[PDB]
Parts: sequence; C-alpha cells; structure tokens
Amino acid sequence: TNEAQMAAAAALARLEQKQS
Amino acid sequence: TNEAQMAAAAALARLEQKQS
Amino acid sequence: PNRLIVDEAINEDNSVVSLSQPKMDELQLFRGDTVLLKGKKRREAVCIVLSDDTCSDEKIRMNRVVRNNLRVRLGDVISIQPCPDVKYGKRIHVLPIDDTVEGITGNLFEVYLKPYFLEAYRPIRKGDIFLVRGGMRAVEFKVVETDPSPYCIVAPDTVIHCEGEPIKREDEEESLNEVGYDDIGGCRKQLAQIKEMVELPLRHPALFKAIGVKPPRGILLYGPPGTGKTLIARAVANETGAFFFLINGPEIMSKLAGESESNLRKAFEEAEKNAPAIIFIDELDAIAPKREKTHGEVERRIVSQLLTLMDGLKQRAHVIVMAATNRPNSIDPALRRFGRFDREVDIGIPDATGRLEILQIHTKNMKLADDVDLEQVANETHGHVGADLAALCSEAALQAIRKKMDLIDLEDETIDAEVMNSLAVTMDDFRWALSQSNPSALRETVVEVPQVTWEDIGGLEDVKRELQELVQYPVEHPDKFLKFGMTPSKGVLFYGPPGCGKTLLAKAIANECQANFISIKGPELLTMWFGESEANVREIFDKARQAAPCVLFFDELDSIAKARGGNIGDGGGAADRVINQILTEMDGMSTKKNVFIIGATNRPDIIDPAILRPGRLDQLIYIPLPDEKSRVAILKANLRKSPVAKDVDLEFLAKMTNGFSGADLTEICQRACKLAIRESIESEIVPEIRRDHFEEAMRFARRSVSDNDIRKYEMFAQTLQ
Amino acid sequence: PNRLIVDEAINEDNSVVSLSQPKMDELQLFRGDTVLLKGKKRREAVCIVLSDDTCSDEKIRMNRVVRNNLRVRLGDVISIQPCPDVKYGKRIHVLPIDDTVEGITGNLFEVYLKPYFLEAYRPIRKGDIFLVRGGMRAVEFKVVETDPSPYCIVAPDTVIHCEGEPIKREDEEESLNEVGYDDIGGCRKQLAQIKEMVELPLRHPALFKAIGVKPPRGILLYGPPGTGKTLIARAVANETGAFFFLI
Ligand SMILES: Nc1ncnc2c1ncn2[C@@H]1O[C@H](COP(=O)(O)OP(=O)(O)O)[C@@H](O)[C@H]1O
Ligand SMILES: Nc1ncnc2c1ncn2[C@@H]1O[C@H](COP(=O)(O)OP(=O)(O)O)[C@@H](O)[C@H]1O
Ligand SMILES: Nc1ncnc2c1ncn2[C@@H]1O[C@H](COP(=O)(O)OP(=O)(O)O)[C@@H](O)[C@H]1O
Repeated sequence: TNEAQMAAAAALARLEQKQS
Repeated sequence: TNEAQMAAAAALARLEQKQS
Repeated sequence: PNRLIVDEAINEDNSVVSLSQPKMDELQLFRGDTVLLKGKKRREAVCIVLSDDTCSDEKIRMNRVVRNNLRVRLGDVISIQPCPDVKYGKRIHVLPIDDTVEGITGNLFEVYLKPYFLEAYRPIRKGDIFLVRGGMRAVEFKVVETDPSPYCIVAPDTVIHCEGEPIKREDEEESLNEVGYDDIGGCRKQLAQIKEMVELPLRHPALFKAIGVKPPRGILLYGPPGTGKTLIARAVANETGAFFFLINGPEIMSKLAGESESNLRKAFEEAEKNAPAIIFIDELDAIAPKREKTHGEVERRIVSQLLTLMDGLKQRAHVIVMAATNRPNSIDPALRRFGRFDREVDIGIPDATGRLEILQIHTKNMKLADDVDLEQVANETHGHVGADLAALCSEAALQAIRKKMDLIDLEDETIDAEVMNSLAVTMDDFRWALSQSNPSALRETVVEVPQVTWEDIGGLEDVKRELQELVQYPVEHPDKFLKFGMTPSKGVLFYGPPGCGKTLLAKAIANECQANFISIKGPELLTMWFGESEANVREIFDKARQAAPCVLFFDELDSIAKARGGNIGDGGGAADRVINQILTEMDGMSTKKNVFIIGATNRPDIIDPAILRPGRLDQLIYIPLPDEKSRVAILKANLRKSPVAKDVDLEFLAKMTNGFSGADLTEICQRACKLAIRESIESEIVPEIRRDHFEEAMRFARRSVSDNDIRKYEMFAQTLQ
Repeated sequence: PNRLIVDEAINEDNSVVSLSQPKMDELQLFRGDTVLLKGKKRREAVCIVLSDDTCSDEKIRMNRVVRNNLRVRLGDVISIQPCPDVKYGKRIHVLPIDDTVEGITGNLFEVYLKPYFLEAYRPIRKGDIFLVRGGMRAVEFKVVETDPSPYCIVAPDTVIHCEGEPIKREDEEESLNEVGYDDIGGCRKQLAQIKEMVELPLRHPALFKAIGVKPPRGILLYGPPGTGKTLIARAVANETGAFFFLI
C-alpha cells in the first residue's frame, strides 16, 4: 500500500543514481 | 620605541650582508 | 514454493534486492514492493524489490548486509513473500557496534544515520545490521528498539535515537568490513572460475564423500604481486565459511631446520581438524622453488615435505590448498603433477574497466568532489595493479587531509566525524597521487579485450566480414565444420602498405568476440632475435593459451628479415631463430583452445614462406590504401572525439588526399588539433577546430606510401591470384 | 589569535624571525620591530621580525635555536605579539654549557660572546640558549642573569659577564649540535618529499589511528655512498622527536 509505494519511489531513485 | 628601532637597523643590516 | 537461490548483487543498496520480472508475477508483487525474506535460525529480513535485466529468473540478488542479517551464504535458498501491509514507524533506536566505532567521536546521527535514514524510506526490522559509509570510515549499526514491531518503513518524520554504550559483537556474527567478493574489482572471470572449483566441495561436503568423483585439492594462483591473489583466497574462505589458515614463505623459511618442516606439517593438521578448510600458501616460490635453483638441505627438505603433505590430501577430506606464485614455472614442477596443485588460474593485471572498479572499491568510504573522474584515472593508470590503485587512493586521501588539517588545527586522541565527513577529495589530489605512484607491473605483458570497435575503422567493409567468418564461425557454428569435413584456419596474415589499419582489424575482431588481445610488436621479435632468446616465443604462445579465448597478433612480422638486410639480406635464407619457434608453437596448437593467430607485415615478399603453409597463416588479406569514400570515413573516425567546426569539409580533404594512408590522414587530424591548441593557449595570454586549422595542416602533410611501394603490394597480391 | 605555523628559516641569524608583509600589517608592527613568541610549557622568546619575499603568509620562519628555546618543533603553531616597549640592558651574565666547552680554554668573551653581542642589538631573554660559531668549534651558551627582566636588548654599552662553572644540560633540552634539517645541503627536493611522508604520522599519530587511510610504513633511500642517506634519517627523527633506532 501507500508506505510501500513511498519506499518504491525511493529505492528506484537510488538505483537510477547508481546506474547513471 | 627607539630601542626597538636600533635593533631594527642591526637586524636589517645583517640580513642584507648575508643576502649579498 | 517461492524458494530462490541466493546470488550476488550489483546494486549495493542495503535495503534493496533484485528479482527478475517473471518472479514478480509469480509472487504477485509490484516493482518496488516491500517483501520479507526467510533465512536461517528463524530469522527474516525486510527489503524493497526492484527489477533489472541481469538477474537470473530463479535467483535473488542481495548484498552482504542482507545475507548476514538472514545468516545465509551465497548458494543457499531462502523464501520470499510480499507484505503489503507494512506501515511506517515513529521511533527507531540505533546503536553502533563496539568493534567498528573506535578512535572517532562526534554526532553519529548527523554524520551517518541521518543521511542514511532521512527520506530514504528504508524498511527496517528489529535486530537488523546495516553499514553506513562516510568520513573515510565504514561504521556498522544495529537496530535495538522500535515502537512498531517487528518492522516498519522509515518516514521523513521518524525520530532516530542513539543513547547507550556500543554493542558488543556476537560471536556468530561476522563483521561487514571483512573481505568478501564485493571487495574484488577486476579479474571477475578468474573469481568465477575459482568459485566453481571450490564452493561446491566446501559447502556440500556430503556430495563428494558419497560419489566416485574426486574434488580439486589444490589451486595455484599466479600473476604479478598486488593483483589480489590473497584477496581472492580470503574472500572465498569468508564467503563459504571454510576455516582459513595462512602460510607464507618468509614465515616458514625464517625458522630453523626442524622447525620449518614441523610448522608446515602442523598447518595441514590444523586445517583437517577444522575441515572444511582452505590453506593459502603465499610466496610459494620462496618455499618450494624449482629444484634446479636450490641445493640447500633445508630447501630440498621443505620441497619434499610440502609434496608429501599435498599427497596426504587424499585422507584430509574437505581440505583445499591454494597457493600464490608469480610464475607457474618458478616452482618445483612436481607440485603441478596430477593431484597436488593440478589446477591453475591466471589472475593477470586488471584492464581499464577492472581498474575503474578497483578505484571505486577503495573509495567507497571517501567523499569525492564533483570534479573527480575515476574513469579518467583508470584510463591513465596504465601498468598499475590493484595494490597500486589502493596506494593511489590512499595518497589522494592524505593530500586532501593535510590541506584541511593544517587549517583547523584540532589535536586530540580522537578525530571529529564531522571534520572527515565534510572533507572532499578533489581531482587535483588524485592527479597528484598519480604523479607520486609508481606502477609495479609497468613492464608486464598486457592482455585485455581491446576497446577498438568496428566503428573506429574506416572502409575495409569486405575485410570486416571476412574476419568474422574466419574467427567467429568456427566456434559459433562448429557443427557445420564437422558436417562438411572442413579444417578451420588457424590464422591470417595481413599485408599491404603501412598505416592502413592492420592493427585495428586485429583489435576490432578481438573486441567483438570479447577475446583477449595480445600484442607482439616488432621490437619484441627483434629483442628475441638479437639476444638469442627465441625460447621466449613458447611463453608468448603459452600465454595465449592461458588467456584463451584470445587473439595473438604478431605485428611487423618482417622486422627480423629487414634487420638482416631486407632487400639484399645476408648469407642465409628466409628462416631465422624467432620465426622457427613461432612455426613450432603454431603446429602444436589446437583450434580447440580458441586462440586465433594474426600476423601483419609491410613487406610480404620477405616473409618466410613456411608461415603461409596450411596449418599456419594460410589465409592472406590485402589491406589497400583507402579509397575516397573510405578516407572520409577515416577522417570522421579519427575526428570522432575532436571538437571539429561545422565549416570543416571532410569530403573535400578526402578528395585531395588521394594517395594518403589512414595514418597520414591522422597526422592531418592531429596537426590541425595542435594548431587549434596553440591558438587557444595564446588567446589566454579557440572553442573549435576551424577550417583554417585543417587548411594549414594540409601544407605539411604528405603521403607516406609512394607509387613504387604500391606496385610492390599489387604484384604480390597478383602472385596470390 | 595571531597563531601561525612554525616553518623552516633561511636566515640562520638567531635573533631574526621572518614574517610575510601582510602579517606585519595584521599585527600592526613595523619592519624590524621586536616581538615575543609564545611556545610550550609557558615559555617564550624575543626576536626581531624582518620581511622577505619567500615566507608564506600564514607561517613564521624561525631557526633551530628559536624553536628549542620555545620547546616547539616544525609544524607546530605558536603565537606572535609585538612588544614595542622593549629597552636595552646594562648587565648580562652568560655561561657556557658543560657539554659543549670541552678541550678548549681561553677568554670566552673575547672569542665568542663579544663579537656575538657587541653592537648587534640582539633581544635576549633570561634562560635563552644561543649558539656562537668560531675557532672550528660550535659553542652554545645559556643566559642566567640580567639586570632588567624578563628580557632586554643588548646595547653597545652592555657589559657581559661570565664567571662560574659550566651549566649542566637539562635532560629535556636537546643540544644544538645534533643533526637537523639545516645540516643537509643539496637534495632538498628529496628531503621535502620524505618529510611529507613521515612527519604527519609521527607528529599526529591520532590522525591515522582514527581514520581508514593507512600510513607509509617503509621508505627505501638509495644512491651512492656519502650522499646523506643516514643524515636525512637522523634529521627526520631529531626534528620530529621520534625514537631513532640504528641498524
Ligand atoms: N582486484 C582487486 N580488487 C580490489 N582490491 C585489490 C585487487 N587486487 C589487489 N587489491 C588490493 O591490493 C592489495 C593486495 O595485497 P595482497 O592481497 O596481500 O597481495 P599479495 O599476495 O601480493 O601480498 C590489497 O590491499 C587489496 O585490497
Ligand atoms: N581504416 C582506418 N580507419 C581509421 N583509422 C585508421 C585506418 N587506417 C589507419 N588508421 C590510423 O592510422 C594509425 C595507425 O594504424 P595501425 O593499424 O596501427 O598501423 P599499422 O597496422 O601499420 O601499425 C591508427 O592510429 C589509425 O588512427
Ligand atoms: N647533502 C648533504 N648535506 C650535508 N652533509 C652531507 C650531505 N651528504 C652527506 N653529507 C655528509 O657526509 C657524511 C655522510 O655520512 P653518512 O650519513 O654516515 O653516510 P652513509 O650512510 O653512506 O654512511 C656526513 O658527514 C654528512 O654530514
């Protein structure tokens, strides 16, 4: 639900920072 | 003061003798 | 059900694991959902699942921090389940571990836990261990108390507490700063090969003791010093859990007669008692050197004692002995016979990609400035090994530290965490360290996959296709060669004018095939001839076998024939000392080793015809001077990285440079660049290379290949029909 | 305030310290003014400040004699302040050190102290150590008694006395004839490179044991015999204070 969706956005953003 | 100015002339003269 | 194999992760994020999309649909979870992992000893961990294009469908990729929290190791199997009802917490109490916070004081929250937790939305469970890097320290923390239970997600308004004494580390909990697989940068191919050999008998001893197939008992790692030979041996033991016993030459040889042999025997006895175990013998050449090189009683006895102890591994079940040497032929050949040390791995020297990985590993704790470019450093650090890159990072850190320490003047027993945390290491400090560093492998043979691709070679469209047929087909479609009774060619000779891309062709095909490229240049063939050391050819071809798949390129194949007089020559014939050893090694090389031999010559009329017979360089490709459409492609390739102005007409230049070789077009490109630099520097005492710079370059550039030499190549090509 | 880093001096004169011009204006002193330097263990020294074109803005350049009087070492930080009310004295009593006057006798004033003091206008403080060279010997002296206190300038009419037994050297006071950086001539580039490698972990051990960066542990010096390989190693140990073990 919403708390998992906020963690989803944060995990995806950190992954993109490491891949770029 | 003036006693310091007398030491100033002596220290400056020795420095110039060593540099030349 | 839902039981996946634990694999290694690429994403180092402690709160994230990777699962392949098909498992997201079998587990009915969405990208970024929060899941629980079921480990060992009734333990579990909570993390976020992301997708990628590299995770195996049946594996879960997680880092060391998650595996330790689950008390699992690589190769184990854990269960995965979603938990969509995870809520956020309000209070989390975190304390450092006593064994990691030492000598450093300050506000741990502001330095470490605040940037780790704040707005990160990390799932946190009671009892989790996690690592926060910064201030040139790696500080691990444990979560001891939370308001929600058993786990929650950190919210932007979650308050982090830290009061109390540091936590004493549990005896069954390994420190996160121990050597593991994520501490090794380059040489990934060698690490994977070793893992296959050792992890199975060490993690599954019940398999080998119950079957007729014997495990590997001894693995010899070789390469220059400072390449990670010990780092791998430690990473393997720490990742599998095998008991690690360290041996080194100096420790054994420093002992008196009767003590060195006894201590060596004890090491094997201790490993057996603690089996499964790994015995690592560093500087093996110091204990058991080639017999011909020693005559002392102590050295002869310790050779015999090591040989008998290695043979005793038939009874010492689940003990693997690893050794490190500089060269596989520096030690007693008996050690390498069936059994004992019958497996070998060539660690070599990290390439440009591996060097970048090593620099990234040894800077994990360092705060880098925005101007730091470690890829630029990795490309400049030619000839360095991991030990030298680690020293380079250390020197760069110390230079940055001195600059700040002399200004703040804070002298105490401990260091302020904030002072180090705000210290950024700039590119000037890495460049300074590079000037101070001195490569330990500067003159070692360089074996790596070349960065040259087909896009870098203008023209030669038909040669590009031909080389793919010669190099790829024998291994991509081996069933057709057997079907038609075809014997694949072992190599090809390039001939033609100088500076037409013969070297790039060999590199580009090695690159596309992802094969190691070994470059032998004229001066090396001449060195062997002049010094009467042609025996070294055997080591060149043996390196090609060790590095296989690879492409072994012999440039300037005529260098010796020319050194012998070339056009007139001396009193002998075409054969010479070095080419004969090349011919011998080629005849003894099988196509099953995936080693392709390429030669190049600028004077095919003086190449020993023996090299062109079936079984040798039987294929011959002519590389002509580029035509008009190719010269345009060459100019574009050579200028691909230059800031060329839009007014530069490269097609016009190609029309004028009718007789120019590719190397001659490069001189024009570089000469125009030099002129642009000269003007740019003067303007400060310009943003692009202008038409005037290329036009002035044309005033000096000339063709290097005359019509007399072009006919020489045409006549040879005509002779070949 | 007024806390500057102690650096090496080019002028060997024991009564002269060099500061860069911008610090003369921050300290509001004139070229050749007399200043006090604050060292360690509640000690101080008095000297004349001259300017040059080589001193770093944030450093004070002083020789070994001044550093030993302050009980400081290269890389430390000391305070500088003007003392414009300094006057000259009439009586100064100086005695040699027992460990430096040996095998040599004569009129110490006429040989050493007279050309050193006479018309030199040197600032002198009670307890100062200074070195006078001549006669192929290097003889150091200590000042024990003066009429003015705590310091004064030597005037052309100041009488220098020297009566009594030689002074026994203190156990915490190093001799000025020990090997230091000013005993090394050429190869300055190598000495600077070595100092960077060794002085930091030796003077600031708390830095390295508190960070993840490892110090250099072994330095190999090479070159022909007689080039100063041992001279450097001794100078480094004596200047930083590290215990020196010879093999
Ligand atoms: N491939 C590599 N990746 C990361 N670090 C490396 C690598 N190769 C060497 N190093 C580093 O260089 C050093 C190698 O020293 P060590 O393993 O003791 O080698 P040796 O057996 O030659 O003494 C270590 O600090 C190690 O971390
Ligand atoms: N076909 C080509 N495309 C692009 N560049 C070329 C080409 N031929 C030659 N060059 C340029 O000439 C230089 C020398 O080429 P190389 O193949 O090393 O010569 P050789 O094989 O005779 O040693 C290269 O650096 C390259 O930039
Ligand atoms: N660069 C130098 N500056 C000053 N004196 C030097 C220098 N190099 C050598 N010397 C002098 O020469 C001698 C060198 O001897 P020593 O340091 O013992 O060298 P070694 O290690 O070869 O025995 C000493 O008397 C030293 O003062």
